Amino acid sequence: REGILFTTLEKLVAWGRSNSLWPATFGLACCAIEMMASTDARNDLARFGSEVFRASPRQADVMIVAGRLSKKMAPVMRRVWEQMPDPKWVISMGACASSGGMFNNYAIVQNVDSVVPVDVYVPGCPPRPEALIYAVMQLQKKVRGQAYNERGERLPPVAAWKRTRG
Amino acid sequence: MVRVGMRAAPRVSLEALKAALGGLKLSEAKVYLITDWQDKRDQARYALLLHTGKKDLLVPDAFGPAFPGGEEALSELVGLLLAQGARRFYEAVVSPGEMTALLDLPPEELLKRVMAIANPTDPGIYL
Amino acid sequence: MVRVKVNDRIVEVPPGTSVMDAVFHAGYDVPLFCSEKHLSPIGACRMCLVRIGLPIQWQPKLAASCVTAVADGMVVDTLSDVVREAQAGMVEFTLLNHPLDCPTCDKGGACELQDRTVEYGLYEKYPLELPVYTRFEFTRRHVDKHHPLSPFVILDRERCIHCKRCVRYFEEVPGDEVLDFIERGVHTFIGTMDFGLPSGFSGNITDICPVGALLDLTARFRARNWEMEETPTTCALCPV
Amino acid sequence: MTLNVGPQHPSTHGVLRLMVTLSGEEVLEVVPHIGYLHTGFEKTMEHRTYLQNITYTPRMDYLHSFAHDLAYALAVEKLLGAVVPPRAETIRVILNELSRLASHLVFLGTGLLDLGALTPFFYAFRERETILDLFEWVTGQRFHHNYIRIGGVKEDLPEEFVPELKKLLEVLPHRIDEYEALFAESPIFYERARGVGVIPPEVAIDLGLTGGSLRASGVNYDVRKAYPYSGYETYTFDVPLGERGDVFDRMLVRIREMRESVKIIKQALERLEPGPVRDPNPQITPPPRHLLETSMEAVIYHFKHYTEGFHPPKGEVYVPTESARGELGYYIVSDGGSMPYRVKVRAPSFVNLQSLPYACKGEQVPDMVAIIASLDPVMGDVDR
Amino acid sequence: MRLERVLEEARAKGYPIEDNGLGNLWVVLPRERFKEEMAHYKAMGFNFLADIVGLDYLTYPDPRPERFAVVYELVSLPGWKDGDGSRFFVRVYVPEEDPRLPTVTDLWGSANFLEREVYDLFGIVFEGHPDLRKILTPEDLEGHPLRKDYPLGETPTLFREGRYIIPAEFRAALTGKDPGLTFYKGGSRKGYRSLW
Amino acid sequence: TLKALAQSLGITLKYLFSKPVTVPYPDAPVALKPRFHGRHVLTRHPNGLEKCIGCSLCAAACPAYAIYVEPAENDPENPVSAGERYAKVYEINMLRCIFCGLCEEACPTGAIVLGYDFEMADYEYSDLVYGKEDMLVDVVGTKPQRREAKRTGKPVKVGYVVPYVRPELEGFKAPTEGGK
Amino acid sequence: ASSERELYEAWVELLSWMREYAQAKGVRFEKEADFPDFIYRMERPYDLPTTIMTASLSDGLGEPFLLADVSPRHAKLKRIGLRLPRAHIHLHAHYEPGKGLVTGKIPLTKERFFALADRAREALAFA
Ligand code: SF4
Ligand code: SF4
Ligand code: SF4
Ligand code: SF4
Ligand code: SF4
Ligand code: FES
Repeated sequence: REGILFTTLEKLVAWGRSNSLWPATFGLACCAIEMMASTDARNDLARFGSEVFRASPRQADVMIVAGRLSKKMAPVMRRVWEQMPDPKWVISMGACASSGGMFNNYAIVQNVDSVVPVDVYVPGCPPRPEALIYAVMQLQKKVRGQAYNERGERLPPVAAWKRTRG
Repeated sequence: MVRVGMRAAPRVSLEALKAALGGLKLSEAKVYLITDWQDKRDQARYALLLHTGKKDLLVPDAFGPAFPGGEEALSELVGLLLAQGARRFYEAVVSPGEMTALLDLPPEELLKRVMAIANPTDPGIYL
Repeated sequence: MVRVKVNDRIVEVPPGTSVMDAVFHAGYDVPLFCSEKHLSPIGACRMCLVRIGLPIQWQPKLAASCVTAVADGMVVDTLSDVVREAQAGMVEFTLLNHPLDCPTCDKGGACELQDRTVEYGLYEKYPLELPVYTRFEFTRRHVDKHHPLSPFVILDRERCIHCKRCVRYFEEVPGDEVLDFIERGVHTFIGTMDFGLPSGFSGNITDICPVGALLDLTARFRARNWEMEETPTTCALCPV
Repeated sequence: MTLNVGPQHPSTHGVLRLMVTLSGEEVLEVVPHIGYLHTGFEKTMEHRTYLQNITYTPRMDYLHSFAHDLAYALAVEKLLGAVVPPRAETIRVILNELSRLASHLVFLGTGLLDLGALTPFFYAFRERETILDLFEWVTGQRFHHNYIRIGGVKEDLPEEFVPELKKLLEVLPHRIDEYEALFAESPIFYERARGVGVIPPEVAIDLGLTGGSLRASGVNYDVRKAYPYSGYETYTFDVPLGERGDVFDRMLVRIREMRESVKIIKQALERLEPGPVRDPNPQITPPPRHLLETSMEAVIYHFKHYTEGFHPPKGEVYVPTESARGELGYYIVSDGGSMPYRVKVRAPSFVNLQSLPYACKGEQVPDMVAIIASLDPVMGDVDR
Repeated sequence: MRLERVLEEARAKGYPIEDNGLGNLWVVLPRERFKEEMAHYKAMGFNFLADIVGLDYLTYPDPRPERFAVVYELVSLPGWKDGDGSRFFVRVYVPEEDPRLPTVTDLWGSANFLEREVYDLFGIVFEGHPDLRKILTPEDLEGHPLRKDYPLGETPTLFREGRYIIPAEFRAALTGKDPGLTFYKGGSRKGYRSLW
Repeated sequence: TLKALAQSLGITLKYLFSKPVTVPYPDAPVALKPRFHGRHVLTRHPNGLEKCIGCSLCAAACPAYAIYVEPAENDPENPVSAGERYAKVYEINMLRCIFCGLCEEACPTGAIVLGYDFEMADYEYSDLVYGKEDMLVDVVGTKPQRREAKRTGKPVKVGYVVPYVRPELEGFKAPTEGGK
Repeated sequence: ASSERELYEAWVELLSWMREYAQAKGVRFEKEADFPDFIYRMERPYDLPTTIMTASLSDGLGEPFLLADVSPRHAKLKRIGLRLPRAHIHLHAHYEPGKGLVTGKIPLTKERFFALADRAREALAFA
């Protein structure tokens, strides 16, 4: 039941989800290869709980948009996201995903937050694999309720919990 | 191209668009929400361009929480677009100085500009 | 009309034409600092130098195309190796005493000195030779800097390249001689004993000055030339 | 079964859409659908300075990026008449062959994982990580490095680069020999790849399959020999080839290419003598940063160059090069302005894709993935 | 060796020969002779068809015959049966109101995707093509991007308190038709070339 | 080639018994090369005066147009830069920034120089537009790192170590190779 | 030779004298320009004691009556110069070891500079 309505139970389930964060990569460009580097035998996102990698979208809570999101790919990524189980989070990797990046033109979406509810942003071109790990710990402690913005506000555990999907 | 409503009149623009739309089927129409400042929607304003393919309909920047009742006006507007079967929703980002003159450009130029700059968007973010 | 030939091209041109205007009418280019539209050309920067033949009878020395009249069937050369070499040398002489303010200069991207420098200077001498930018290794002219001449105009006497544009204008167009040089030699500098800048047309010297000597006090340190958005419009303060 | 293998699913690397018209376990015909990565470089570049564009060149083929960098640099140098120092040329060939090794590593890892086993991906990626450490040492960036310049290279090498490069050049022969020992004597890979991937050279030519999968079918055409550009004319060079183009021969040809590239790197490092690093023409190269506090000409040129840039002559130009994916080149129309009039890129990954329905024609359904991985596609290059 | 015979054949029939001192060669055939001439070129042994590149000369400082110009690249592989290595371009101008040009897909199967791309980016329609379908631009995209009459479509860059940047008004670099920020551009900034 | 299955298994066993290779970030500080493109820093002169003279050359050289520079006139009583001009507002949108280094390359005063911090992932678009006072050499950490160290009371530890900092970074303090 | 260090020291000394005369007489002093070799030095070292190259004494109207300048760190034939604007008056001071700051052969004392500045003020100053 969303992991709510008991002081101990919700912290326990958030602990569980935070460490069991299941990445589903949505590789678009070179951000995707720099994310593939976050899994090799120098710096692996295979310790915190992200060892397994199920290509199916029915099986992962974290959606990592890694690369430039072309406007022709926007509905596809939209429906891949909608076709995810509900306790789901969105990471936006790299400049092309976060903003329009250096490609400010008709072809690329200027903020992936337009199509999918983004949870974490991670700048860089490409963002270093260790910056991506910083982002996943950021999201970890976010779903732990340990995340605050520059304005002082605590951030909700799950974005895409706040939208009128339709 | 038709221009209905007036700037900073959310409910007047909403009612004028309610009347002017009629029973028009929006299955192949494209709804362009023109706004500035991608990130901050709490003080954002919105204009609308409805590209049916056979004719276009313009509403000036009169929606959004920037105006009293403009947030609920934008929610009702997008809800009505979705109810009429609109699926292709886009968000266009123009400069504040542009937003005024952009609605005074000729129809072909304004529409070509909007279609070039529009980003596919989840209509839910306006609900 | 008068028949002119610029380096490969033939031009009809009215008789009272300047050689410089015949050059540009042919589509060529030549440095330009002292002369200005609607102002009397007088060879001061000596930048508009070209070659002229009137026969093959080349003139002995280079003609200042800004103050040289045109004759029927006249040849004008702007591409000669010697012509471009002299252009680069004059650019160096002009850059001799300049204060090194380009990054912090309010004149920014649109500085005639900058642009004619990058256009015509550093002629190709003849390999991967290591070339020198500046030969002058002595102390540059240092004079009064950033002096408000009026609530609207600021004066950098170091950036002045001692063209005649501002005093020429002040004498000719408004008819208010409220600006002139004081000393001579290299000690020449712009000054006035009429300090308020009485003329109601003083602000145009800011547009005329090819350097950042005369700048707009009301817009000082706001943005760089390229950064600003230009809206061309008409002024509705009076019916002209 | 007109089956829709969607974009990114299931695990079709290089996001692509496929309409596999297919009954059974064969492959009747694959209808490819691309455009999901189209960014618009050919238009965006018209509104960027020539110096600015050096940030745009690596980002299309992001595996072998320095080939893009080199092709663009060379075309501009031809157009405006620039002189490249010999040491800068040697550094450029070293970086190009190093990014070639990195791209070859990633290609073979992706193929083996795509069909086959997961394990051999990690060794190739460890060697790639050593290469990326070299790239960080020199340029401060892993890839998309903004190091090449129109005159030459941005700056010189640190002291620590040559020792680490010798370390890698000593470990690499054994490593590449290990990959060959695992693969060439293929236990199952043989019965998986030897037959599949029909590549008749005539159809490869008619459809224009130039990109390194052509020599696996027995065509001896390499640009580094046919049209030497960066001084490869002066290198002892073996060009690997294949008998009949299949996945097996493709992969083994690329492995021999990696060893030959290592030998080229050793040779170039041996012929390396100190010197200058870029064309001192100030219209092309920004003034040295040390005298920016002394010369008015330096300051003016620095300011003008870093704001407006420079203006090449009016004309069109093109230069061909050989990347780890085939023939690459830039057709540049310059109008005498500070930004190029138009830049069109010949995409080898794009022209190679016309032979996919033919290549995987009649092949197996599991092998439709292996035959795609073996063709070495990059959708950043294809869609562009 | 086959290139010498191409130049000799083009010069005799009044085909212009454009050459830069850098080593690049064009042979511009008229619209009529385009198809049959390049068929003859393939017959001469031009194995490989490298590129089909479309050009919009609308914003070019000097005028051109027609707005659009398509350039093909023909090659003969050196390491094949009898490889000379002769490679060259064929340029063909195309009217604004007649975006037609015969395909060479029947000749080279390489031209298939390239001509589809040129149709996608410019309104240039290729006659006799097996399938002229939009390749790269989104299915719902209206128009042809790379012809200069089509906007690049930039989005402003965003900062803290009302501070934004419009790149088209922020750019300091100039195009060929851009006058510059001074009264004019001459010298290097009207075109510059060093003498090697 | 039946032998190959056995040889493959054997080499995989050898590498199994080869234990070491990995680095455990954040538990082990990542080794970065000295030229790495990290968080922008504005540098100061020995006088303490800022180097930045607000010349917008870093913004003009920006291919992503991520640098906003509002200039102002130095105050003789309490100066900021070395000339008559300094950086009144210096903002860089890290989400627009593509990390060239062209801004530093156009920097005539050596004010703007790329740093070494990479732990700058954050939650909000509007928080990733870094300001001047988030980039000065005096600051130690990234925005989320500092915010965590303040809402935590636990000092900032950077996840990187380098052999040394470049001279252009003069003043930039970092953990160096074990010098500390 | 090594005279440079004491030259810049005496340059700082003369600047101190100018500041003192300004404060005493209630007349404007201005730092006109700093060293380009200190502005544009990015990482490069700066050993000079001060970064100031040009200064001036301006009257109430802001027009200077006295100008003083020093040669940059890297220029040939290093000197210190003085100028009376509008008076065609120029002075060239060097530094002789043991003696001190001298205009040619004549010692340049603080009293000498004060008398020169007072005369310049009374004559040239407009207000
Ligand atoms: S942000 Fe840089 S690395 Fe990531 S997809 Fe864009 S170009 Fe590639
Ligand atoms: S006047 Fe021109 S050349 Fe002199 S500092 Fe200003 S921009 Fe530079
Ligand atoms: S102040 Fe300017 S316009 Fe007047 S003479 Fe000097 S350079 Fe020419
Ligand atoms: S590093 Fe960032 S701020 Fe600097 S020029 Fe590049 S994109 Fe612009
Ligand atoms: S280029 Fe350097 S000195 Fe100029 S504004 Fe940028 S950081 Fe400051
Ligand atoms: S332009 Fe003729 S001399 Fe100044």
